[PDB]
Amino acid sequence: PVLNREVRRTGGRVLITLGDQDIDLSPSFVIFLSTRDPTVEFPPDLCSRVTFVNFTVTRSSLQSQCLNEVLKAERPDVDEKRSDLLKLQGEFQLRLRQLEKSLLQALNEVKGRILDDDTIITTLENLKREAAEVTRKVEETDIVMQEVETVSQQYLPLSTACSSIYFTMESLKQIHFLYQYSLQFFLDIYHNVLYENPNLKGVTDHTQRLSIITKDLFQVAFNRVARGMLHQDHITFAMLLARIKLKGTVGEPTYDAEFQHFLRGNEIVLSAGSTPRIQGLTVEQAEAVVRLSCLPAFKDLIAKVQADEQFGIWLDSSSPEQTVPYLWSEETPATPIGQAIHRLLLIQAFRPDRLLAMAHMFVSTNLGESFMSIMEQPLDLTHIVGTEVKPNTPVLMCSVPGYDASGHVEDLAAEQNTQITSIAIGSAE
Amino acid sequence: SPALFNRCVLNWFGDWSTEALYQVGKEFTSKMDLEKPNYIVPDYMPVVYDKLPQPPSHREAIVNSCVFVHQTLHQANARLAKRGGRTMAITPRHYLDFINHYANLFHEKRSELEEQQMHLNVGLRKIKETVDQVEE
Amino acid sequence: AGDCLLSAAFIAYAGYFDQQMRQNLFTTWSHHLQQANIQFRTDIARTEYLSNADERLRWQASSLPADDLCT
Amino acid sequence: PGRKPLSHRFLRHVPVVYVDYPGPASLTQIYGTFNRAMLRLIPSLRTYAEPLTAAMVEFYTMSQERFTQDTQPHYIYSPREMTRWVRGIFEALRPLETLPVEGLIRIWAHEALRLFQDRLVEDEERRWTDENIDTVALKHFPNIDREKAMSRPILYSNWLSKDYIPVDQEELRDYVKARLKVFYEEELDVPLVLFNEVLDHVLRIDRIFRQPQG
Repeated sequence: PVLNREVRRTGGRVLITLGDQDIDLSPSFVIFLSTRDPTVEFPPDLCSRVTFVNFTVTRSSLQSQCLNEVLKAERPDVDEKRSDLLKLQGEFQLRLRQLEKSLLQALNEVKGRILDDDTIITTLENLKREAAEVTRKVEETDIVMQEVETVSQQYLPLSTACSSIYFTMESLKQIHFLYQYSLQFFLDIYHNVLYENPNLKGVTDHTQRLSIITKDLFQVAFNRVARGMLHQDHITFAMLLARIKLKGTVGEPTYDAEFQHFLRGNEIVLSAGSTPRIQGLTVEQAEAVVRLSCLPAFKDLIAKVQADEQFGIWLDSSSPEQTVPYLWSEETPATPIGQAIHRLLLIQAFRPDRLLAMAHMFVSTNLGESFMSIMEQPLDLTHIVGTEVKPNTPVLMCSVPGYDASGHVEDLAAEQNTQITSIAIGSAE
Repeated sequence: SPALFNRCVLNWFGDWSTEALYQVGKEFTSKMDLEKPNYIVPDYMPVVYDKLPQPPSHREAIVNSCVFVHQTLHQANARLAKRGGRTMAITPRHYLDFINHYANLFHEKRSELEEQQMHLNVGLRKIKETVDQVEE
Repeated sequence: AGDCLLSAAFIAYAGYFDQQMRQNLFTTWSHHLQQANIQFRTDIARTEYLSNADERLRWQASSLPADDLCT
Repeated sequence: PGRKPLSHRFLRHVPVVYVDYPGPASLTQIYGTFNRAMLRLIPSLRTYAEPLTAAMVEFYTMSQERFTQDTQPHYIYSPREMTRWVRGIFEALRPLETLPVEGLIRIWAHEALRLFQDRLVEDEERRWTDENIDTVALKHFPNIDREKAMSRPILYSNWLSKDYIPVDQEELRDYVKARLKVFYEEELDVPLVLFNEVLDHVLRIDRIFRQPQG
């Protein structure tokens, strides 16, 4: 009855029925229904009686948030112009109207005295200037809009990369139960790369600042995520960031078919007609060759391996991924990333044991060399407890069962000459 | 349950049709001042098959746009259900809410504009009086 | 008239949808209004039409995120 | 739904008989008895008792072959529908006197519409129902004209007159619009508009509110 807003108005008083009870419907009464679960299927009876106000953060919402943040930070002039454009609809008109009202109330107070002229005149002229400014703003609207459009198009790939990075990081919980990451974590990462960037101390060119911001965002996100992430999964996150950067980069093919074959397409029905090929190839190697040759770039794989004489030597090399023979057939030369993808497919086919190693190579060909080099170094987490960690945020030190992590924090506390109240939580006291 | 369906005369109270939405919008926006004699009749934009005039006026165009908005919400829900899901049913209650919001917003903004214009006219008259005073 | 129509349709129908879906619905409505030759203010941003600066400042002081979706 | 199978230890004692729907012959007999009893109110239609019943059962049979529960969960037909048909015809004929065959066929079609046509969803089902209704009406009443049948609305009301009489749509719509205006003026607090579907549903609800066990 409350949602339906039924009113049994009788006797000059407003009424409403709640069960058997009758209750006066006091004015200025509003009820705000709320929920915490994004995925709830409400019945149509309830759906018809409420206005759904959804605050759930999505890809577009985070993309817009990142775009606004980077526009405010990198280009304060463009952000100021956007704010001026938004104000020009009603706020500037309201300000002009209030200025005119002040003029009217001053003029009727002074009765338009010729001695008071000057006090009027300045106000009048200032008002003109204000309107002139507004007039200029309404005479340059389209130019400012197209400039803002150009800047937004320039900064859009960074926002898309930010949204994709956050959602990969959030989904990381599927791999392991300990990879739970919140939105505030990614917002802190974004603010740290945007403002506290040691690589941006003197860079001035907007495109250079944008490129530095993108590279440092990828690097910082990977470092902060992988610092609390198992060593066997660092390569997975690096490959995911490489895929995100590849989708974001321009002048490169999407490599959808090759990536799909690498991830899922390797398991397809192609067992029929699995010839032994050469003595080096085994049955599983022959099957992998058959599957890989389904791709257009590898349709001549059979002849390519059979003709080569050092291919058998390459199969028995210690590190095949270092020297992968040029086997794929392409009409036009490809970028180094396409070369890395094709050699990665070859390594998945021939000598899968080196795949992980070659995966690292692929990252160095996509996200740059030494992308994982920070991981190999010992944890210099004194910087991570000085900054990058707010006092409200605890520092969880999760160790593999059978290892102790209290040593690192105790030595850093001794180094930082700050006391620690170490407590064992086994007992009830 | 089939037992409930028996012993009861069944009546399919189907969803509001396009003509029903058009009539609801027209009789709920009659008070609103939407008469524009300088309306330029466009091409296409068909939503209600029985458009009251063959060449629509401004009010009929507005009501047709409103029923088009409701139909687009229905189609958006259908598309969202097609690609994934997680949708909320759109009902004639939503249409009445939209029409009431339209009426209230139009009246409020038109009243504010009229008040500002009347203030501008009052200011013009007062400043003309000040002009006469200055000439004196 | 067209601007109020768009704003009311947004605040009544365009709920529960993400930002992209809201933008798509608003674009469809504006395209229809253009097709119907209905004069609505071009590229109108709905944030300040339905809420002036002082309400926005009060909301920001009321612990509200500055996201356009939140506004 | 809501039914649990009986235990075998209990079923061993209780013989069960499957009482299926009465057949066309049984339905003809029972509702011909009912129609002969009802038409004794108006003697001039007594000789029409036997064919009318047949038409009814025919429609029912057809209305059972089409509109299966697979299409919609509420597409269930039983002799209870036929009983409601007979009761509605009897309620319409109760106060009225000196009715030609025309009125009998008109109320037959009206009750058929209100029982079998308004439960359907798509327009195809409704058009099929209307065509088959007038087809069977002409099949079992050949000498009669289509006067009962080209009338597309076929509406009944007793607000305009003292009893159930066929009324034209325009003046009933005007009366219902005035009553709706008064209703939302005093009882309701939100304006109510009257389109064609509202008028049809109001007529159906009124008809239900008049019949016994409605």
